[PDB]
Amino acid sequence: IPFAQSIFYRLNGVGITQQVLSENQKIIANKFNQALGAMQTGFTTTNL
Amino acid sequence: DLICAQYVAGYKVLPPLYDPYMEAAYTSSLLGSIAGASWTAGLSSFAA
Amino acid sequence: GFCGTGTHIVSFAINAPNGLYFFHVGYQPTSHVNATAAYGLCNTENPQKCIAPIDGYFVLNQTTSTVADSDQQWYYTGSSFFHPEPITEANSKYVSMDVKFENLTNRLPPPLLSNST
Amino acid sequence: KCIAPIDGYFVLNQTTSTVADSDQQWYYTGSSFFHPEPITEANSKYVSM
Ligand SMILES: *[C@@H]1O[C@H](CO)[C@@H](O[C@@H]2O[C@H](CO)[C@@H](O)[C@H](O)[C@H]2NC(C)=O)[C@H](O)[C@H]1NC(C)=O
Ligand SMILES: *[C@@H]1O[C@H](CO)[C@@H](O[C@@H]2O[C@H](CO)[C@@H](O)[C@H](O)[C@H]2NC(C)=O)[C@H](O)[C@H]1NC(C)=O
Ligand SMILES: *[C@@H]1O[C@H](CO)[C@@H](O[C@@H]2O[C@H](CO)[C@@H](O)[C@H](O)[C@H]2NC(C)=O)[C@H](O)[C@H]1NC(C)=O
Repeated sequence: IPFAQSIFYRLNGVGITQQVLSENQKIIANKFNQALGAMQTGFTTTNL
Repeated sequence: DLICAQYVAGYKVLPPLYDPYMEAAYTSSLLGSIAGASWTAGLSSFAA
Repeated sequence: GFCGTGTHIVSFAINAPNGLYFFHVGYQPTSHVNATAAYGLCNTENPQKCIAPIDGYFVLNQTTSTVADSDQQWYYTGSSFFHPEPITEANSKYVSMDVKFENLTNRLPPPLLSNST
Repeated sequence: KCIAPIDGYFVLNQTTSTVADSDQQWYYTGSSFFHPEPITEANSKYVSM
């Protein structure tokens, strides 16, 4: 099964129903995308 | 005698990081934790 | 606690000098709502049938301050996002009778109705 | 109404190259050994759409 479809099965497994996941595909994808863009600002001496 | 030997041998016993009032707050929060209901998946709801 | 903090969704691993470096993407809620829940629902017939949720809660759609016991309809919600939806047999088990369960007279879910035509 | 498998898959019994959408019957199989069998309520949940 593709990567995009197996992420939505991991969000359905923690308690988000299929009617929330279908109405908020783009918002969930945007929030996932701007968390991988923030990994490359965590290579500093404050990051333990 | 090994408490008063810090000042004749040349070592020091350092105080702990937290006082006994902080670790009495750690075990009081362990006694009354909510931990939402035990038929649900996830760790993000809190059922009192 | 194992794969980070919160509810674990996914993890990635990259190479680092002398080892591996993990990124644990988890789920973090940023607001909440205080919903009135129930342990379960039962009808008022003999023999009594009773239901319970599956990975979620039986809640009240708290909108106004006038709905009470003749319009107190119960909905189902997932445990990680508040969005009430109708109670069907896709999200409720049958259980043995408890005392903490609500006794319902009208507005029954379809699991609690007379299935015989 | 919608259903989903229980510890297995909803598969097609791939035998010929003529069965398509009027004879595409779906069977159930266990996840560790391929052996198609009919779909009853012993191997399927009801789910939301
Ligand atoms: C639960 O209550 C909410 C209101 O708080 C209902 O949401 C409304 O739905 C109608 C029709 O879809 C919309 O026109 C309104 O704008 C919605 N309200 C808000 C605040 O967004 C919801 O329908 C109720 N749930 C059920 C299952 O009846
Ligand atoms: C629903 O009705 C039943 C009646 O069968 C209630 O069960 C009684 O509960 C009281 C205390 O709440 C006990 O003293 C009785 O012994 C129970 N009766 C039986 C036959 O076990 C139940 O409490 C009601 N639920 C609610 C929420 O009112
Ligand atoms: C799925 O297809 C297979 C054929 O690939 C069917 O197996 C046949 O069953 C009949 C009757 O039991 C036998 O005479 C054949 O020899 C079988 N074929 C083979 C290749 O062994 C099987 O019955 C089908 N499954 C279902 C549920 O209809």
